[PDB]
Amino acid sequence: HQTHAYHMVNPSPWPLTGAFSALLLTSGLVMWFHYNSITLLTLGLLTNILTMYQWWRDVIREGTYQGHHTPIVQKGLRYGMILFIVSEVFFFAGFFWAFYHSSLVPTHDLGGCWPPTGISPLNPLEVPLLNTSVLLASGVSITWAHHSLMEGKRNHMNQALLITIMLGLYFTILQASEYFETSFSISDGIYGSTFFMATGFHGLHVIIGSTFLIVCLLRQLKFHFTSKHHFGFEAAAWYWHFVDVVWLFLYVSIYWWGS
Amino acid sequence: KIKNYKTAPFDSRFPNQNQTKNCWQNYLDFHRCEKAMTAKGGDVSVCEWYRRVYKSLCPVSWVSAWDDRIAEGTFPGKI
Amino acid sequence: MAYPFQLGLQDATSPIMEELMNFHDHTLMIVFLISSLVLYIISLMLTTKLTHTSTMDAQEVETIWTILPAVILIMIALPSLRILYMMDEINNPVLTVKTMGHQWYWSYEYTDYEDLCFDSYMIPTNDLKPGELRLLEVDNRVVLPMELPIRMLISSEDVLHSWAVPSLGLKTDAIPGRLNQATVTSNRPGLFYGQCSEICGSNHSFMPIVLEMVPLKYFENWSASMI
Amino acid sequence: GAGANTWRLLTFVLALPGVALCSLNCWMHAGHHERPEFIPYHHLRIRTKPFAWGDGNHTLFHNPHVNPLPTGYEH
Amino acid sequence: SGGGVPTDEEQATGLEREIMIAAQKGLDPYNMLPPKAASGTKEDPNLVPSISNKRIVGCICEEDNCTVIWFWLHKGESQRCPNCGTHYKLVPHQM
Amino acid sequence: HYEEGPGKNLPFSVENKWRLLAMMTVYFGSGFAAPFFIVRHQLLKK
Amino acid sequence: MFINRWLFSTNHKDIGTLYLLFGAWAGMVGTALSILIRAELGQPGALLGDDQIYNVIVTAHAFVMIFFMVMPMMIGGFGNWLVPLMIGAPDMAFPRMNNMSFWLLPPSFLLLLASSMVEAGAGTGWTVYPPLAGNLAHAGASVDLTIFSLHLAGVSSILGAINFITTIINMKPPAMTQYQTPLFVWSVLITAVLLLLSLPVLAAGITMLLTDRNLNTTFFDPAGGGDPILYQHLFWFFGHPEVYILILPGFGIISHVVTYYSGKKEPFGYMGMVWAMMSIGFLGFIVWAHHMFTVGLDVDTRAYFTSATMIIAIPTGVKVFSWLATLHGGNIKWSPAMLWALGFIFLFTVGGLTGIVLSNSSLDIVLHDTYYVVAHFHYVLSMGAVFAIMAGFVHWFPLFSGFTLDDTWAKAHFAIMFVGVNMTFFPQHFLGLSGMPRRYSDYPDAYTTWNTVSSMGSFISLTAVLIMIFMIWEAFASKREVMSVSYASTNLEWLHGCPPPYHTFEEPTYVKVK
Amino acid sequence: KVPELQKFFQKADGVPIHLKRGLPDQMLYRTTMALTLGGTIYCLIALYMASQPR
Amino acid sequence: VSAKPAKTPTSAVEQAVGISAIVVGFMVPAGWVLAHLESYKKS
Ligand code: HEA
Ligand code: HEA
Ligand code: CUA
Ligand SMILES: [Cu+2]
Ligand code: NA
Ligand SMILES: [Zn+2]
Repeated sequence: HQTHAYHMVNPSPWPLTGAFSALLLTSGLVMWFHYNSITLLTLGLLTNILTMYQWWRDVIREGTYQGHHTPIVQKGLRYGMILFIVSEVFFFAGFFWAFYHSSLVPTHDLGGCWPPTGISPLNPLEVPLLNTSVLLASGVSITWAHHSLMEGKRNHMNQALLITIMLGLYFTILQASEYFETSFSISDGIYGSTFFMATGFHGLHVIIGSTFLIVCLLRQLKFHFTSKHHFGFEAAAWYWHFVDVVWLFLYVSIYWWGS
Repeated sequence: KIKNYKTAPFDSRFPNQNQTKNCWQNYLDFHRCEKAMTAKGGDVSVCEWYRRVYKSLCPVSWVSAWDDRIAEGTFPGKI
Repeated sequence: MAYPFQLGLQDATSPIMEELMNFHDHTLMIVFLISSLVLYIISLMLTTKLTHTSTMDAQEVETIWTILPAVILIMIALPSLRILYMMDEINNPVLTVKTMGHQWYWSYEYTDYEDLCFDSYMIPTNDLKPGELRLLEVDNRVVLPMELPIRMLISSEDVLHSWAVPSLGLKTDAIPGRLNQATVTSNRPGLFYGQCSEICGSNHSFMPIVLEMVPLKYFENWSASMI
Repeated sequence: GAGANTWRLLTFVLALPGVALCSLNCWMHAGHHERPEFIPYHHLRIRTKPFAWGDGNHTLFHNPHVNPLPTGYEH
Repeated sequence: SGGGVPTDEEQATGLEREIMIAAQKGLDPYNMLPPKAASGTKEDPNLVPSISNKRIVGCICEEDNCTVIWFWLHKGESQRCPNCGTHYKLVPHQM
Repeated sequence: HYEEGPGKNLPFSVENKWRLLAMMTVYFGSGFAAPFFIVRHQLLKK
Repeated sequence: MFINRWLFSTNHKDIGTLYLLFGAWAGMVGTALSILIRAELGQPGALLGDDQIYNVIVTAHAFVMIFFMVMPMMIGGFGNWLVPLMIGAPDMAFPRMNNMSFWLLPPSFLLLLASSMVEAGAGTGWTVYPPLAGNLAHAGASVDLTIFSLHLAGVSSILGAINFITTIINMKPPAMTQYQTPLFVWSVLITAVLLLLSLPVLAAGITMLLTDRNLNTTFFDPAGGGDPILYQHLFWFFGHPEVYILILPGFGIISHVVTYYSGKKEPFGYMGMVWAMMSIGFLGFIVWAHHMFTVGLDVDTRAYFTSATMIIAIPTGVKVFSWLATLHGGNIKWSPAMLWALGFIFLFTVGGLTGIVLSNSSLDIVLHDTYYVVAHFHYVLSMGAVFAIMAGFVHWFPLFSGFTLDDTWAKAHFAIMFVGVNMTFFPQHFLGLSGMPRRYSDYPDAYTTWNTVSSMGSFISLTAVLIMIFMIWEAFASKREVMSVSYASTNLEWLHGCPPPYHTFEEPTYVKVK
Repeated sequence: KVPELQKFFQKADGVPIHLKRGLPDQMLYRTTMALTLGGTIYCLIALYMASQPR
Repeated sequence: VSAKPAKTPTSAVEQAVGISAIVVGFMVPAGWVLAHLESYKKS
């Protein structure tokens, strides 16, 4: 039997499938950039989305249906995702250090000034300010959703989390429209390189946060979350606030200062 | 006059190992003196010394590329 | 340059290679002291037959064992900083050489006045004159005057190189889009052999550096003849 | 602290009207500028390796209205 | 707007329900909190429950000590810590 | 349930000495002989 | 029955077993590459021809020995086998990510082996500095495949680090403090902390290098306003924490081995050990530009970096004097793992003092990119980390396999290994002092004799690992099990039997605070 | 209808949870491992053909 | 760590056979590929 309150996982195959799917992505990028084949890359993308869906559905099955989630288990899950958040913080900090080393001392080939000549930077007080307002408003709406969960209100939570997802989708399509109507490209020097890598990785992270929010929404509408044991939604709030903090550093760093 | 220029002196403003900004700023100062003496109409060649300074510091390839992009009009330095 | 069965450094010509060689002797004496301490203590303290495997006072020697390595570390560090600050003082140089490391050959510009430039490739092994040095001889040796401060600006056109000559105590990265300072002096005439230290492709072993240091009148004659 | 109705009114006072007048401010500032003259800089429009989508000269978000090319504009 | 969301006193099942139901009356059969009833004498030893014939028992027998010392504890009368001799007894009937 | 005891917690059978000797030498010899064949390939190409 | 036990495994012992097997294979790949390197340098001339194939061999030797032999075996294998055993946990906290980390490792190995197989080859060193690793000097798919190998290995180690930190902090018994855990648990905690604080920096660096290669960004080439010193900053900001990842679980292993075979119930100065490991971990993040003393930094910057290198030098001195102090007056049992630990102590001391010689920036200007650096890092890596690996393997092979090795063959293996690697890497100090630089396939004649000596030393070390295989086979050629183990009351991993069952700590440990 | 599925996922079967639903998760698992095996062997074939020059 | 007597004890001849097998299995492919480098260089 078992007397420890730790969950013993059944032998599960999604480690092997996810690992070889990451092998498929790496080989697909190599085959796309050089030998120009797209089928292996799409096969890998399908393999990750299938493996991730089955892994997280298994976690849902063992959590909210079998009840293997003792308080030590979600304490460990809190520790693990906090560690993952810190890892992503230092990833974006490496990108910020690249931008700061780029813009602190401009070189002779750029002309010795930031911004370089022949580029038109985005004025910060238009629609990037709207993106900051949208992300902050989504943070406030998800805090309303968290307090509606703790207090025990369902329809207030549904309205709050629905408008949180709506502003997340509005933010990412507004950012995509600004990738459309911008006056400089990724081949426009170190300014374009730093700008588009930083904003693109933030865009990938906010669409990951939006997907995690929408699966949290369908889980809530399927009555999975109880009054206090609702760790997936707290995970959504934590990652969403992390994306908000990263965008605040982006808007102060790149968009406003030096432009 | 500071001629009989035998080699470049020790510049106290940029005293470290990296000497890129010395030749970039000295070539920029030479062209800005060319502009200033063109607008003033006076003696250009009194800052001919500046020219010899960049001739000692950054190589023939860098200087030749910079003459090419000032001849075409693709110079990011605001002269 | 290196001779067979050589253990220590090459002998010094510049002043700084003398002070760094004396500092190397100092820190290697310190290394020998600490290594002999550790070796003699472990060989002492394994070979006993007495035993004591009970509770011992945990903190009664730690303050000594933290102050003594700090004393030896600052004893290393103060001459290190003293000679560290003696490479980038006021030089007031004499000549200025510009060295660009292209894809597996060096190039040298003397353009203080009467612009002069040439290329240094290696004399190949089958094309060596008799008595020459394998993997070190060049086409055009780099001629510099005796015992004078010579400003030297090092860079490369494409990739990372490293202009290094050991016996003068020079080793400086050659970075594209950069321009690096090195002052070079001497005390004896003659030929000094270095070679590239940064990885730079499939012929990285195959760029040597020969510095030929001569008196100033002969440097003037060589400058007049070479142009 | 730890209220529930005060955060709904906090959203409905500050967040959604804030995004509302910010969207109106972006609507009143929704005016494009003229296309600047093309000067062929060499630290811009970097072509080392061709792109791996479609032709190879266009970027992923290359709209021909505002974005240039190394060989001028597009007409 | 009323209730709506479930409360974990009736929705939550399985091991979480078992430890919550056991812990609302002050019982910890699944070992989340450090145990109690401590006295080192042989008349009133340290009682440990189990479900098997033996259990690993770890002793901090003097405070501010680094290393726990571990030993097996079997059935029968009380064994004791090998360096301090605090008495440990096993009562294997819990679940 | 999986086997418990000495020699059974390993992903290969240790129950035959010579078969395990052959398996060990082909495993570690393949590990040793991979980069030499890689170098052979790079020499055969150019 | 097989694919459920091993391919779909969800318990830590099996993952540690496959970590040990994969690392043994990858180590044999690495020593084959080292035999190749010392084969070309044995005599003057070009055994293989150009320097490109030699640089491919050098880079492959570095990457295979770093990311595929020490890190998987040491961190993954010993952590998965021992960390739930010393703290008394039934399993890892997230066993599925542990399995996924292990199974992500051989894709990274296959990508590296493919990187060596494309027509260019990633002959740039394990420093993947641009513009040599750009799409101009290395136009091909080799550098991209190496970058993706490092990406997969980084994701593997990040997942393992997250799992290790949550299983150490959370899965203790509720009465134990963190300061009552064994020292190897502390080393695994601190190593996992520095791993997940360091790996995203190289992840971003090689992401930017990949986008420079294939997306026409100009992060690093100066023709578009980039700067390769930025790459060197990011790479070494990862790279010295990576160095201390290599060395720290070895410190835990040698502390455990010396405490066991010395007869002591505790290491002397446990708080000093813990504080010194925390100090080494915290100060590993501020000393990176000692790898950049000739690039053209400020004089004040290098003064700070050599000073900070001395302050990182002091607490490992506290650790080695505490190892000597716990050697004091014990029942010294001359086991093979004892000989490996004492060899670790002496030769890692020698490697540390050569690092102290390299610490001064002026003698670093003399000795950058020479074989003095190579002798330093092999005296720490190839001798300290390898000796700690072999000490842990010899000590815990009765726990893993259930059988005991022949001690006489083990002591012969230590003697052969000691002589071979000592005669391998001692002439490299003289080769570095004389001035023959790194990454060369051919040298002048004056560096011949030491090179000759160095080459033949490698073959002796080769024979060592050959008879090491015999050692393992001899255990399974004998099938002698264990009576029991001494000092099993203090060491928790030895008290469930040799080998422990599949289900351990179903009834957990019983420790009280009040 | 969470508690009826809570009753359903109490095992009494000796089957893992990723094969516990019955038919559809079993077949999509079946296809998942089949397509990732095909992708892995096509990766090996692609890497061998990429290693060979023309 | 004290030990059992060996259940299947190994004679010295079989240890010699095993070490000869390990040496020949390691030095046949590497020894063969280093027996001729010049043939791979388009002789
Ligand atoms: C196991 C891995 C490992 C470890 C532990 C270390 C440890 C150290 N390393 Fe090293 N290092 C490498 C792996 C490692 N290194 C690698 C792989 C490279 C190559 C990178 C490249 O290719 O460029 C490298 C490069 C490297 C350089 C680059 C030189 C150059 O090329 O320019 C330098 C110089 O500062 C350095 C320094 C140090 C120092 C100062 C320590 C110290 O942490 C050592 C610890 C010190 C001791 C153990 C001293 C013992 C102390 C006592 C006994 C107390 C008494 C002492 C006194 C009284 C003073 N290392
Ligand atoms: C883990 C790191 C590691 C290890 C062990 C080694 C080990 C060795 N190294 Fe390596 N080496 C590096 C890391 C390592 N090296 C790095 C990082 C570089 C820099 C590359 C560059 O310049 O970019 C380098 C560079 C390097 C060069 C430089 C080539 C050049 O630049 O011109 C040379 C040549 O002399 C060399 C030689 C050797 C030799 C002869 C060994 C021998 O010690 C080989 C013996 C090793 C073993 C036998 C492995 C031990 C394993 C076992 C014994 C079995 C384990 C299995 C179980 C316990 C089950 N090394
Ligand atoms: Cu230039 Cu090496
Ligand atoms: Cu370092
Ligand atoms: Na050679
Ligand atoms: Zn006690």
